[PDB]
Amino acid sequence: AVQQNKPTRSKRGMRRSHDALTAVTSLSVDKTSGEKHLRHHITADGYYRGRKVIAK
Amino acid sequence: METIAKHRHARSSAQKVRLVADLIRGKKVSQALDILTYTNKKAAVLVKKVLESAIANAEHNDGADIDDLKVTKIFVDEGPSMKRIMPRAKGRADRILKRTSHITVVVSDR
Amino acid sequence: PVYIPRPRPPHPRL
Amino acid sequence: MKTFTAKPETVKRDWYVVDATGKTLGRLATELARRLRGKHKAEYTPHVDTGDYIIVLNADKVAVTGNKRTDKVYYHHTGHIGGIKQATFEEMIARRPERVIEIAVKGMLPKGPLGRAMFRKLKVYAGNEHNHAAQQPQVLDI
Amino acid sequence: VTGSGKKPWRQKGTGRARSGSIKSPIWRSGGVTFAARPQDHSQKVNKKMYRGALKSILSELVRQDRLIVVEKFSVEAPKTKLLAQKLKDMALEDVLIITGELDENLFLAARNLHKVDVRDATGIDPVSLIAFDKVVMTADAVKQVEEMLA
Amino acid sequence: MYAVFQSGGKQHRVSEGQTVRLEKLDIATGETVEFAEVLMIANGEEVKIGVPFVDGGVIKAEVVAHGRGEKVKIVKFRRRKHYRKQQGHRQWFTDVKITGISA
Amino acid sequence: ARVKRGVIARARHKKILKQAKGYYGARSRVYRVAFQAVIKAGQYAYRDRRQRKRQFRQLWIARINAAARQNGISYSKFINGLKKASVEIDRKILADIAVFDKVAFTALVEKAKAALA
RNA sequence: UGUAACGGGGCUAAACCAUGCACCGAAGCUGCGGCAGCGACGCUUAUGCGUUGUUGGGUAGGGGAGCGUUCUGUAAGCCUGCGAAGGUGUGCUGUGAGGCAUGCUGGAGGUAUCAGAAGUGCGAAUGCUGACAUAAGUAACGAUAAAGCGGGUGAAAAGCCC
RNA sequence: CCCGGCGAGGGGAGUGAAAAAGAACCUGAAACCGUGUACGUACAAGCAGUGGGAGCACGCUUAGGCGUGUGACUGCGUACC
Repeated sequence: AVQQNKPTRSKRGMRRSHDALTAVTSLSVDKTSGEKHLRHHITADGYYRGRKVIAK
Repeated sequence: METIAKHRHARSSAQKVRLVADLIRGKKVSQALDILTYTNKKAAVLVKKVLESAIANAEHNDGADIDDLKVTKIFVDEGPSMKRIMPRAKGRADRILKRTSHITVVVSDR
Repeated sequence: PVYIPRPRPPHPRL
Repeated sequence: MKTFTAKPETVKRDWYVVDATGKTLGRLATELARRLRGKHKAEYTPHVDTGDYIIVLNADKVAVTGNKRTDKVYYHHTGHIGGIKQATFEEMIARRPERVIEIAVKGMLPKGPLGRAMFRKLKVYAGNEHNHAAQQPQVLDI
Repeated sequence: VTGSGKKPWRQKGTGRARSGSIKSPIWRSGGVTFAARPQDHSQKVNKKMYRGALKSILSELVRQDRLIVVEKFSVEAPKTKLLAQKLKDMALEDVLIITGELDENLFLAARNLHKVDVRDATGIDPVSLIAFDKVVMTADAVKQVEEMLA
Repeated sequence: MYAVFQSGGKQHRVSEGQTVRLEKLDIATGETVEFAEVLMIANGEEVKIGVPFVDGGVIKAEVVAHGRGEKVKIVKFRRRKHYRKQQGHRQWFTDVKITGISA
Repeated sequence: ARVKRGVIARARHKKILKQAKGYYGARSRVYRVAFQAVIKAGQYAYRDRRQRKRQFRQLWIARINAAARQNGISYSKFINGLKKASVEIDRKILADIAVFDKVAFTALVEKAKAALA
């Protein structure tokens, strides 16, 4: 548990090298409205596959 | 291009905000908005607010037509740390840190 | 801290 | 003035063929290590690989004096529970004949990246045929 | 130091260093190991050494053309303008007015001037005979200095 | 064309017309020097030695500079024995220019 | 009077970290490691000002031996022939001849063989 | 714990004996140039030597000579709002502690030479005070009585209201 | 004036010699954390240096060596008190 000595800035950087988040960068275009949304998700106004699926 | 947009004393640690800010480096501005819209971080919304402030600054005081605009130099460098006292076992005390972060966005049209 | 406790006894080894 | 220092671009290397049939193992291996190190060139630099390429055909036909054919043991450790493997000269010739010349050159080369770089010059084979005839390796007698 | 000699924590058991009191010079809110005292800095000189030093500095002011022996030296009215004009007529700027008869007429109108100082012939000092550029003496002051130094 | 001579107790292989750094002599700034200390004269027909000071060879050099070398910090230190010494040293030299290689 | 040791400490620390600039890790930023590193580099420089002479001299011997075995003679008999021929040429310049111009070095090898026989 | 009682490759001489010639091999010696100390010396003289000999690894310790900071006298003198200190780099320079000049910030102070007094030079004392790393975005988010849906306020509602 | 929540915070404008003087405020060192440029590094073992040293990118006068940074490889070197 208790360390012998502290690691480096280099060790911290090589540890956090795999902590880089990945963006999706795959935003889709709706058929009717054309608003930006994710894959298999509805829009902010409830559009999905052109049909008003939320009815709200 | 000048007219930078900084954000002093953000209420989050500089590391996670920096990991959010590593997504957009030289990307398009509308693409940066599209990334920060669906990025599931509180720091993503907190830097999207600063990015929209930079867009409004760019279209207000200087060389607009956001269609030709790029987010060049974003960097998040740590700020002051508020001192707090957290009681622990055996009577001893530990001192947690309320960490802040300065978030400077340098946007350019050329 | 204001109060530093008595440490934890060790292996007997007497 | 400042002395001469060779450059890795300016070294003009040459291909060679050395016959190993009927030769003493250690003397031929020391000569091969000397030629792969580059101690015959007058432009030799201890940090610049100036050695030449050597093709050694008929590596299985090398001979040793005395009783070293049935007594000289090639020890190597696998890095495991403690099962040490061993192999004699007769066992190594009959299975992997390049490894005799390879270990006999490698033990005479210095450790490090430069020793492994001058070790890549070595082009031993078991038979008389070599597929490097497009570079014209001349016969290097010893 | 205002504060008690209480130990801040125990001698043993703690992971920190040794601690006897807060007043120790290696601690904060406290200080100097060997503090200074209101001591006397005046050191003793001999009578003959001081008189020989006065003889030596007068013999030096002779050979440097800085000693100007004049006649009776007095100002008419208590005005600094008159003494300034009289020293301007004698081409004198940084002088030590050293007379043998300390009158009120010269002691009043010489105090505001920086480079002009009026001392008594008995209570002379070496630093004014060396520091000031010229030393102008009255002949009666020369007689009194010759009598005092002997 | 290249010659070999001793200047300051060490040999130097020189070509005609280059600036050579060597050890400081008792020579003025605008004074030229001669070297009867030649050890080899080389050409298309090489002149070798069996004796020094071969036949008549003399190299005429022109003294250019009397500068001092780079500062070298000699740092003595003996561990766990309470001792260290610090001493700098610049080295006097002389840059000369060769004006001819005589045969 | 109270003397504040502020500016001279800055001067000494910057004087040490100027020489220790370019070191890995905390050997160029932490003064406690940098001063240590300057001392050890001074020891290494004082050792290497003789070991440079050692390494270049044995390198010159290696160059002369390599070119002599290229011309077909061992090193010891070659230096023996040059000693019998009273040749005062050092290892540095003779190795420099042996690298570039093979004709003069070949004539010098022939002279060493003539003085040896 | 693995060859593991030539360093290793390996060697029937690349082992040993007797003999010889060379080479390698220290910071030892010599060659070059420079600094410091000691006693004599040609005779120069409050001063370097045409020269000569010799010394110069060093703890505890002794002797000698210097550098840097504050303040005082010198000094109501000098520089200075066309730019002082502190900070920050570069380039010279002394055997050395350091000094000199200058690019940038800064904004009104610093001090030549010679003497004096030190709270006079930090790497350590499980040294103290303040700040920031490290472990690390890791444990944990504090009784395993339990939340699910809709509407409302709001920039945002699992925790706010019904 | 604009973004942002009739927030916090920021950017223009203006006051001001100066806002590289914004109430966290004269000057703002180091430790620590980055951003932008140059070089090296994903077959290579160790007080991470020193000496040699190929290559690369920047600048000077020259019509070529230096100035400075990285420094592959290589001999030696197992921190301070």
